[PDB]
Amino acid sequence: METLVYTFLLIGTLGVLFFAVFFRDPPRIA
Amino acid sequence: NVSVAAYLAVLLGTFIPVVFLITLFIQSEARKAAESGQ
Amino acid sequence: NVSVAAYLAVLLGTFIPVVFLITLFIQSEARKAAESGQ
Amino acid sequence: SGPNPNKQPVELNRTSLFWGLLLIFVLAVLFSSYFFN
Amino acid sequence: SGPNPNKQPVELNRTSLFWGLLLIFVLAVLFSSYFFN
Amino acid sequence: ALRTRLGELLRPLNSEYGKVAPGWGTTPIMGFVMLLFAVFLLIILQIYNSSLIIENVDVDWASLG
Amino acid sequence: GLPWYRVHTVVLNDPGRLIAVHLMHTALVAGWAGSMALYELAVFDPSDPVLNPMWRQGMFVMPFMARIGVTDSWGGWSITGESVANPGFWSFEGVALAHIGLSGLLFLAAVWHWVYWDLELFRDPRTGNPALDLPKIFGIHLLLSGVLCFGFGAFHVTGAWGPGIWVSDAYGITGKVQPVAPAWGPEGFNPFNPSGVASHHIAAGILGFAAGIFHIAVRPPQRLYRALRMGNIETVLSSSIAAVFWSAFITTGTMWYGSATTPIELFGPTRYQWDSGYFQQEIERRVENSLNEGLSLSEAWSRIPDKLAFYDYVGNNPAKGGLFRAGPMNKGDGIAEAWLGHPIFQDKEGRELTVRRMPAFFETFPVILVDKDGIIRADIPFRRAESKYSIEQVGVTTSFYGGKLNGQVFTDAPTVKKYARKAQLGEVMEFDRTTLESDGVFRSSPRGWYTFGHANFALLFFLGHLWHGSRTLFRDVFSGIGAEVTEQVEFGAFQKLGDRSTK
Amino acid sequence: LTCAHFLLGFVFYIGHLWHAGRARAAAAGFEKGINRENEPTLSLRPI
Amino acid sequence: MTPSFSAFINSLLAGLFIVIIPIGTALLIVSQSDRL
Amino acid sequence: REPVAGSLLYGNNIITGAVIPSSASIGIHFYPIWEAASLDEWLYNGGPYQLIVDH
Amino acid sequence: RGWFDLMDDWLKRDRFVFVGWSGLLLFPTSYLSIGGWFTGTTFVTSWYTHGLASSYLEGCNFFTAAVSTPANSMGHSLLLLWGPEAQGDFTRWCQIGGLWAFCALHGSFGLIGFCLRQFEIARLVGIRPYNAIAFSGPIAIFVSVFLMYPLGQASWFFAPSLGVAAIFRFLLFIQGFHNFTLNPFHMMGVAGILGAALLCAIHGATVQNTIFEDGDAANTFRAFTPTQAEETYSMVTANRFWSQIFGVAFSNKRWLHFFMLFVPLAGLWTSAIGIVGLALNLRAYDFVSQELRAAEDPEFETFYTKNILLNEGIRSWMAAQDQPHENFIFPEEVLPRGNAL
Amino acid sequence: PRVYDEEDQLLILSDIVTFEETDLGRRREAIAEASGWYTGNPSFGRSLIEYSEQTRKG
Amino acid sequence: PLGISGTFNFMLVFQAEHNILMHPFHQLGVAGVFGGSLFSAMHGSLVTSSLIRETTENESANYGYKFGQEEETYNIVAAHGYFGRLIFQYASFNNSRALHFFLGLWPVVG
Ligand code: CLA
Ligand code: CLA
Ligand code: CLA
Ligand SMILES: C=Cc1c(C)c2cc3nc(c4c5[nH]c(cc6nc(cc1[nH]2)C(C)=C6CC)c(C)c5C(=O)[C@@H]4C(=O)OC)[C@@H](CCC(=O)OC/C=C(\C)CCC[C@H](C)CCC[C@H](C)CCCC(C)C)[C@@H]3C
Ligand SMILES: CCCCCCCCCCCCCCCC(=O)OC[C@H](COP(=O)(O)OC[C@@H](O)CO)OC(=O)CCCCCCCCCCCCCCC
Ligand SMILES: CC1=CCCC(C)(C)[C@H]1/C=C/C(C)=C/C=C/C(C)=C/C=C/C=C(C)/C=C/C=C(C)/C=C/C1=C(C)CCCC1(C)C
Ligand SMILES: CC1=CCCC(C)(C)[C@H]1/C=C/C(C)=C/C=C/C(C)=C/C=C/C=C(C)/C=C/C=C(C)/C=C/C1=C(C)CCCC1(C)C
Ligand SMILES: [Fe+2]
Repeated sequence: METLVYTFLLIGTLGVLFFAVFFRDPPRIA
Repeated sequence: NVSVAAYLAVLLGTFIPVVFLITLFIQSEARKAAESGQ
Repeated sequence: NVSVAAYLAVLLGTFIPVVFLITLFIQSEARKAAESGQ
Repeated sequence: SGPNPNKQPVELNRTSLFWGLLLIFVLAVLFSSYFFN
Repeated sequence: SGPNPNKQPVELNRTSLFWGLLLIFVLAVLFSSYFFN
Repeated sequence: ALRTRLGELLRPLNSEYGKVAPGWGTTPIMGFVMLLFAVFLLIILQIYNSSLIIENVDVDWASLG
Repeated sequence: GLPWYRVHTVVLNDPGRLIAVHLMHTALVAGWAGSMALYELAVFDPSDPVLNPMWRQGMFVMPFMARIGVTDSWGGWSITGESVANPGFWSFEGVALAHIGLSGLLFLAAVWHWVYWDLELFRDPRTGNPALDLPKIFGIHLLLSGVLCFGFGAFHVTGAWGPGIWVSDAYGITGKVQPVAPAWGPEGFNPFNPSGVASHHIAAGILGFAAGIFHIAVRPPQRLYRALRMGNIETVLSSSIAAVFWSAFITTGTMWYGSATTPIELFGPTRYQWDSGYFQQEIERRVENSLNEGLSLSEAWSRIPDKLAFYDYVGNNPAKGGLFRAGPMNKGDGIAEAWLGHPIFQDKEGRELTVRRMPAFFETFPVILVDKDGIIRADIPFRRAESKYSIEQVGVTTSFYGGKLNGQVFTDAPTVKKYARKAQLGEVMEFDRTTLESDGVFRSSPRGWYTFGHANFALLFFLGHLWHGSRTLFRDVFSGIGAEVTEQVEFGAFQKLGDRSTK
Repeated sequence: LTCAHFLLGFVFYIGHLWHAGRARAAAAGFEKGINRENEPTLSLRPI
Repeated sequence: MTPSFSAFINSLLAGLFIVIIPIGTALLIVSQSDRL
Repeated sequence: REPVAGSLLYGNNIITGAVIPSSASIGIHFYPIWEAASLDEWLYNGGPYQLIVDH
Repeated sequence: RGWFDLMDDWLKRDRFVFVGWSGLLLFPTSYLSIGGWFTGTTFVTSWYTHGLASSYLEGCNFFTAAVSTPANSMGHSLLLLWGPEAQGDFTRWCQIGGLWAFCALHGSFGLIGFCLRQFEIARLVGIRPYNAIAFSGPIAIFVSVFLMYPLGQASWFFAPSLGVAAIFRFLLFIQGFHNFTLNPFHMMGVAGILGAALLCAIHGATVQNTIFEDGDAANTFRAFTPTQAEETYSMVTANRFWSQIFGVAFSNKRWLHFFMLFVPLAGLWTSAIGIVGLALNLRAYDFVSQELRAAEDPEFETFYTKNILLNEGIRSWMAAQDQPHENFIFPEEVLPRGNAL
Repeated sequence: PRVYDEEDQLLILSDIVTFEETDLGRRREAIAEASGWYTGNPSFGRSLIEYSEQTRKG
Repeated sequence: PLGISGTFNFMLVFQAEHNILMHPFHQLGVAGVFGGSLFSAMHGSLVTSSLIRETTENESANYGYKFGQEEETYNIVAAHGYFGRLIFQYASFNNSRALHFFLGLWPVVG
């Protein structure tokens, strides 16, 4: 059952990376 | 075999800071949207 | 007497709606404070 | 893309927050005995 | 009582949110094996 | 600012904010007491460290009885 | 707006809400104390005080309750094992309920102080802005702390108007809460003298009372007021954090090395008692004394108490646990039921053989049997290795004196090597592992857990002392440096560094 | 022989990368830095 | 009285008269001499 | 013929989990999927390690 | 002015080497620690404490010479030269390892003095004191490894000896007896150190490769002058490059430099927490589930179990000579081996 | 038995160091404006209070 | 091995077979990574210490820097003076480009 938790944590980290890359705050010149 | 407390600790120590950060970010974005034109 | 799954069910089904409601209320109060004079 | 005209703010009252917290805690109290069986 | 002059707004950036989520998930991945032992 | 019985009772204790003594005040006395405290700390540290034996003082569990 | 890591700085300049948040933290701490005591009471088993003590059951706050008087319980039992008819209110349950009620009252007070923050007491009479006269507040609170210290030392500890403190013998066999008279000589300064605690608290309380009188009456020098930034609360925070981690290091050292304030019957043995064979030497001395009085070996080993033999067991060593080996020591090596007795190994010739004790350093230690001279006679091979000194080959036979197995002799190799493996851990004990589903890896005593937690806390608070001291000593430059810094930073053209008047 | 010439092959791959990159930059004309008058990334639209 | 405490007192005296007093005296003399 | 487990489903956590290197019988021979008799044989000899390393 | 003011003026004078008030603690303590280390590695032996030769006089080189820790017979003694162990005898004090205690104590006070020096120079210059907070990392490393770990152990003997090969021994000894690689705090420390090296290299390359063409010379080091009101490299170009190459990029220079500060400091503090945990043998040595699985299944093997066997071999084959005070005598039959398994 | 320090000690200097803009910076700004580097997300790189104050008055 | 414990096993077996700790090139690599950490911390401390005040006390100092700004966010002269007073005056990287070149060079060479 702990394998499910490990896989869930890894997939969550990968999704966090995906959202950080493709949904970041867009830089602009101020 | 594996303790109940171990799963409880992992899941809660993951979720509680995560929901705290999400709540703080949503509050900040709400302030930004309210102050700006909408 | 049930395993870790029952404790996880109780704790998560309590906390997740609670943190959702708290986040929504904090967002609403943030909008109210931002729109009002502060 | 562009500015979406359908965006609307979402508000939750303090009364609504307390109603929700009370409902969630009461449901947890009711169903905890059955989940623990 | 009355209006408190020390009230200050609190802001969290999207960068800060992602940094926090990454830190929490990475710490969970690291310490899950030890908590499960 | 609310006025209360306990607030006016304790008000003189929180009245002389920023009031200071003239130059260097009682600093030599403070330094001397700090030196004595440092000597005392060295004595007690060397006592348990066993680097210092005074008399009839046995830093050991067997001294309990 | 404020970042997430500066939010509580809103109560930096508001004394009322600072008092409110401090009241909230005290309420949380008291509530944790009460809840932890209640949980420990729900877990604790007072059935076997000698072979299943509090430190074998993972009790953390119960030893601190028992240190200064609270030993009875409303369930009709005591830590010492002596049944009590009228326990009194101040049992463990009573203390826990009192702490919980105090937590609730402090929460209500925190709510009131947060709501009613604007009081004339918190505002300076000379200037309408709120302020705190930190030297006078320090004097008042120092006088309060001195009064409390003197009262604890003179009344509670000495038993004049108190229960006393926990005092045990040199080997933790007969210990209980008793009054102690102060020791004003040099003998009051070794850590292993309970009288030193009473004398210390009395004298330090008197000195603190005098110091509080002084710090109330006398205003600080202008030099110290400007140097230490005494008008700023953050320098008080930094100095308090410094003293706090100093005290944390001292308490960590006293817990790990042992003291009269860390009894063996409440926190378990120290690692240095196993390193020096503190209990083994006493057991051998008692056996030798009994043998000198004409008693036989079986009688001599039967006079050894079970508690003293249980102290000479490496499973009770605080330096045998693990960082993520959670739970009580009973969860680790089972619950101890009875002492099996001292084993003695003899080869075919008849030479006395002793199994070398496992050092706390080794996770796995080889099983070695040596004679009185010191030569290796028998050993258990590693896993599946060729041997010339195997127990099955040397014909080692073990005989138990004292305990359950008194008078029993074993001859076959498997039971002899099993008993040798159990004896390499110290005194051989019988454990049951079914009530808690024990795994078999040693846990840590509450002494070791306290030492670990408070050592890490002391290091992190040294970091906090550095950060907050830097913050209060550099408040003018917190937002950043200006345009005047580039001139004073230029090499040369300034006789004194950071002095505009010079050159 | 093997260690020496493997090390030489690696360091000369490094040298090839360095000299090829600099040859490309010098032929294009920005091996001395960014012009700061017509910056290439300032003409590109963001994202 | 023990040799250990005599050594401790002599160590305090040596730290005062060999480290603290000479360095402090030299620092004071040089600071007073060079007012710049 | 004594395999070493490194997968989560075979009793490993994150710390102890690994992609085991190729079999010593393979050596440094090129071992793609099509050079193994069966997919089970390819998995048994540490072929995925070579695939991951090369790619 | 008063005597204190004149001394403060003299200590604050702009000389080639700044002295300051913190210098009165830093210079003597650091000088004595360094000189004692040189004296120990040059003349002082370890024959009566470790049964080892560690000095140039005995024939050691730079790698094998060390100031070895005191004998295990001494507890956590301060080992004062006038203390009861040495009783004023310099030769016996050096033979029992008292020079290690000398170096360690005067070096800890030298680190404190250097931290105070950073604070004082930051105050006098007029800048924020983010130094002496970065140095808190090395201070915590030294305190946890050279002070807290031996204090938690039996004696000063198990502290690291001040030498190259001695430090390597300490690494292997800790790995064998604690499985410190498996410790998550050590993992966070390794991540912090490697990430700090990565940040240093990547930031240097990024700045060097995004400079503005501020000079006509091919060598671009001359194009910068310290009295510049303009940035010497393009932050926008660097942000675009790393955002389209890696997917994310820094946009704030202040956040970038604070991050480059934060990563090694956090790594060092986490490793210090791990070493403090090791000080009481409270180690993440083993996984209970894996041990139970291997006990009931001889065909179950993972790299963790191989690491456990390697640590057992390290302990068994180094105990006899690494801890000569224990008088360990292990027959060849009980020494673990791969064939013996 | 038979003077006040009058120093705030809670004061940040809080003086903004203004930087002037030259013709080169103006040309870079115009080139960036032509490419849309100033439109899109206006709240990027600005704190909540700074963005609030700039939105309150123009 | 492509893992954590496998990596530790690789390190231990490599140290056993080859004694990498006594190899001068692994010593150079250790010097490289330690120097990289030290130099990253030092550069971050010096830049953060000399940040020019462009912000108020109620907000983060990072907002004092604006993305795309043409001015320098920190005083190089102040950091250089602090570094040249922490050690002797000669040891200091007055040139920012040379300092960043050294920052790139040291861990890469290690
Ligand atoms: C009426 C007040 C009161 C009383 C009688 C008790 C009584 C008790 N508490 Mg509770 N507690 C209280 C208030 C009280 N508490 C409050 C307000 C809090 C919230 C902060 C707590 C939080 C708390 C916790 C978290 C725990 C207890 C515990 C305990 C028990 C052990 C006490 C002990 O060992 O302290 C030891 C205390 C010390 C060693 C501190 C000494 C003071 C230091 C040295 C002062 C240093 C600075 C000083 C100012 C310098 C003086 C200078 C000098 C010159 C004078 C005991 C039954 C423990 C227990 O058994 O659990 C229930 C426990 O774990 N209490
Ligand atoms: C000074 C603090 C302190 C100390 C020394 C102890 C000591 C003890 N407690 Mg108590 N406890 C404390 C605070 C403390 N407690 C607090 C604050 C709580 C409330 C949550 C509890 C609640 C509690 C319970 C409910 C129980 C104990 C038990 C115990 C015992 C064994 C604990 C153990 O094995 O640790 C195991 C510790 C770990 C496995 C991990 C410790 C944390 C490490 C260092 C890592 C944490 C940081 C890391 C980054 C987290 C990652 C998060 C990630 C998922 C995002 C021991 C006597 C047990 C016992 O036997 O009592 C009867 C028990 O059942 N404690
Ligand atoms: C008596 C102790 C004490 C007190 C009153 C303060 C008070 C303060 N600190 Mg200091 N600090 C302390 C100890 C203390 N600190 C220690 C020990 C450290 C070392 C780790 C620090 C390191 C530190 C830094 C680096 C900074 C502060 C800052 C601050 C201010 C705001 C804190 C804030 O909003 O956090 C908000 C915190 C959160 C929103 C969540 C934090 C949760 C943490 C990470 C883990 C959870 C802890 C857990 C719930 C309870 C811990 C148990 C306890 C026994 C420790 C405030 C003036 C900040 C400031 O304003 O200065 C400019 C700042 O930058 N402090
Ligand atoms: C092994 C690696 C390592 C070494 C050798 C090292 C060394 C140094 N770094 C310093 C600074 C710093 N270190 C920093 C960050 C870091 N430094 C790191 C790792 C290291 N730092 C890491 C990982 C970081 C990231 C957080 C910063 C931010 C600074 C500084 O500000 C400062 C500096 O200016 O550097 C540019 C200097 C401190 C001078 C001092 O204390 O006063 C004099 C020296 C004293 C008091 C030490 C003597 C006593 C020592 C502790 C014991 C004796 C040791 C013997 C003499 C030698 C033994 C040799 C064997 C062990 C082989 C010194 C050159
Ligand atoms: C082809 C691309 C291939 C790689 C794609 C993924 C790489 C990019 C990852 C982005 C997320 C990381 C940053 C999050 C947080 C985030 O959104 O950062 C955003 C941040 C930019 O922030 P700003 O400079 O705008 O912040 C200004 C400040 O005022 C804000 O406080 O970027 C960085 O700081 C540098 C990132 C360092 C790189 C960190 C890498 C971490 C890798 C962790 C991997 C874990 C793997 C686990 C596997 C089980
Ligand atoms: C309100 C009130 C008014 C009147 C009526 C009333 C009902 C009688 C009364 C109520 C009174 C009551 C009910 C009062 C009771 C109040 C209570 C239950 C307070 C609980 C406190 C728990 C704490 C502080 C735990 C903290 C854990 C920490 C810090 C982290 C720990 C750890 C974790 C897991 C994370 C990692 C770190 C470590 C250390 C490992
Ligand atoms: C060739 C080579 C290659 C690579 C580059 C390279 C490294 C630069 C170079 C090396 C060159 C070399 C070889 C450089 C080496 C240079 C050397 C050997 C310098 C030795 C200095 C000795 C000192 C400072 C001892 C002072 C004694 C003191 C303070 C006494 C202390 C005392 C103690 C014992 C304790 C009691 C009290 C007192 C009395 C205080
Ligand atoms: Fe830079």
